[PDB]
Amino acid sequence: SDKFSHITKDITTQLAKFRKEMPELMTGFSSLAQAATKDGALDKKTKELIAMALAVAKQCPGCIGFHSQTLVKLQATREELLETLGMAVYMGGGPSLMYAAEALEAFEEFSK
Amino acid sequence: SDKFSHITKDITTQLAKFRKEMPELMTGFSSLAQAATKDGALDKKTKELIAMALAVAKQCPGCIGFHSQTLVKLQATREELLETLGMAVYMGGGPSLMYAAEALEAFEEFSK
Amino acid sequence: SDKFSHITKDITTQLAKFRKEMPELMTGFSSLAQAATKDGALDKKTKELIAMALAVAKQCPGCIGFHSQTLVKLQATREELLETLGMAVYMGGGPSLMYAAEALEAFEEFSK
Amino acid sequence: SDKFSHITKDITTQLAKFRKEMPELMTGFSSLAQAATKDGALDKKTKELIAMALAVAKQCPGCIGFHSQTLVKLQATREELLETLGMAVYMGGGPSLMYAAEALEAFEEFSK
Amino acid sequence: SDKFSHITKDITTQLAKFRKEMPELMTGFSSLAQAATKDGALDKKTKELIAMALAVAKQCPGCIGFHSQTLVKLQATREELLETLGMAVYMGGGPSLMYAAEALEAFEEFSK
Amino acid sequence: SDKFSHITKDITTQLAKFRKEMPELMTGFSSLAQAATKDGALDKKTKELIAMALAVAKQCPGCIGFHSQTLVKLQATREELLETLGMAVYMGGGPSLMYAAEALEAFEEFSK
Ligand code: NA
Ligand code: NA
Ligand code: NA
Ligand code: NA
Ligand code: NA
Ligand code: NA
Ligand code: NA
Ligand code: NA
Ligand code: NA
Repeated sequence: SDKFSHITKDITTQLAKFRKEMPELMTGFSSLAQAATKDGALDKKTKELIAMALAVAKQCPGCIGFHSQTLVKLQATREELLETLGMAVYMGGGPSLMYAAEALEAFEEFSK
Repeated sequence: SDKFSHITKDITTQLAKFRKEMPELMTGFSSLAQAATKDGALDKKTKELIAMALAVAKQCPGCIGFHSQTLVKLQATREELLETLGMAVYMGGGPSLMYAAEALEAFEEFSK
Repeated sequence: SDKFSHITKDITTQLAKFRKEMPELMTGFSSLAQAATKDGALDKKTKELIAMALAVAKQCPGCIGFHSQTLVKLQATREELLETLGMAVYMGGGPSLMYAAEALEAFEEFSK
Repeated sequence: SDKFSHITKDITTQLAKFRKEMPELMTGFSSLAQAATKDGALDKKTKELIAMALAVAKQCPGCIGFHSQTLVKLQATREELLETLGMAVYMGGGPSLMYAAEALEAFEEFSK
Repeated sequence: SDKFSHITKDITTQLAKFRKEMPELMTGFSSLAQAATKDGALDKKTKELIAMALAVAKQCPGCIGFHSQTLVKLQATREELLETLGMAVYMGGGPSLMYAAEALEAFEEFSK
Repeated sequence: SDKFSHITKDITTQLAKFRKEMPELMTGFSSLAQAATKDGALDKKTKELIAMALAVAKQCPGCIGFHSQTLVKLQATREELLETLGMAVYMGGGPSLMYAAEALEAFEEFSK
């Protein structure tokens, strides 16, 4: 019931080490991430929906964890999430359907 | 200068046979594709931006070709494309940058 | 000892939600899946062996779960499974060997 | 019309050097390949159909080229190929369809 | 606290079955692996750092497990590991950062 | 004989636009790339050998092109390249062999 909470927490504790021990690298990465996700022609929620689809296509539970968490914070609706997942399924078939299930689980977990 | 026109045309020629010879499979596929891309909580343009990011992440010149063509049809702006490519680069690093290049080329080609 | 039983059960509960909330999409997907796996020039067991190899190549525990379960139901032998896995290893190297191990574990789990 | 002939020939030219300069590696590889593809519980044609599905899932024109050539040698039927491509599409969605196109083209090319 | 110990142990028990039941295949694979990793122009530690980067790029917990274990045995430093991981992040973006976190966790686990 | 020269030049032409139109993103990216590839516990040549293995594993002709060019600049030996390709083949099987072919071709092209 706290599967993705644990995944994201555990990754975050390792990432704190990276930020201390590879500070130039992580500063560069942070700049990339912030530039990619900032408000622009596409708003932040829309970019995070794009991120969620990518997370599912890349079959990465950590990404699914963090971006579903962010989507809840950005107040994405369940319907907006499902429709993003549908795009991943169309462009990934069976395996993306499996990770779409995980993304729904993550989103529901972080939704309370 | 006709690079992605030729890529998409050549794929379409092969798929024309596949569609007729595997009609149950491909009516299944087309219905999945239509269901995924239809207007809903997300509009069609937004879903095609998601498709473009996925095409780049999948490193697939054919997908990039078809979805760039569709983005032009849906009148996505250059800036909307750029920002969705930005998300692919954040989630894919160096290799995604190589296919962001292809997406920009394809988009420009189909924009005339 | 019930690792893959739990994986598949958990995915199935999310998929029931998808079937209710994205019924056109899941109907389309179901049609695709049924057309792909139905008896033809290749029998159903052979297509599921193909699916198992793909599941291993795609490194997807959910797919490995469901298709190993189906292989047992279709009465695939252990030798037929291993030889399919061998093909994945030849075309995937080290990482596919890791997921081949998981596929054997799944198959043995569902075999009683 | 000689597309996959040239792709495979060009790869073979490069690999000819690699095989002589990394002979321990490549005798290791060839023995793995032979062991994987040998007749067993699954016959050779069936294993090459599995290889074709994997080649498509790996989105690799070179693999698609070589394995289509081998399928013709093993006298796989067009319908057997179509059904294995069907499985790749079910497990890969849109992007796999782009490489199913290439597999059909390659198979036709080597069929004369 | 013994996550990767369990992953590698469990894979190893299945691999013992493969070695008995597909002895030609596993002999071939073993030859490939030994030729790839043996001392040469690049020493063994350097090749294992290459393996670790590949394991992260391929998002394979099993590979991450075994190669981090080998790196400790080869007395790779923590700094050598982090810098390898940094290369994976540069060429993988967000998702490789997630698996880099897992690789650090694995390395620390096997380091005592 | 100018294959990878043209590939890299063509990508660079597209990216020249991308860099100016997404300057926050791409200054972020360049700083990440520089931070990742800088001399440290691993020297620059070693990191570029890691990058080459990753490029091959990602099956990306563009990456293979750019990183082969850089390897020549860093005066990597042919044998150092061969051994890093060996690692990619061990971790990728048949498909990686197809891109090892491309890496050898690119390296030879940029070596003159
Ligand atoms: Na640093
Ligand atoms: Na599936
Ligand atoms: Na790169
Ligand atoms: Na629907
Ligand atoms: Na491995
Ligand atoms: Na597509
Ligand atoms: Na054997
Ligand atoms: Na991410
Ligand atoms: Na192959």
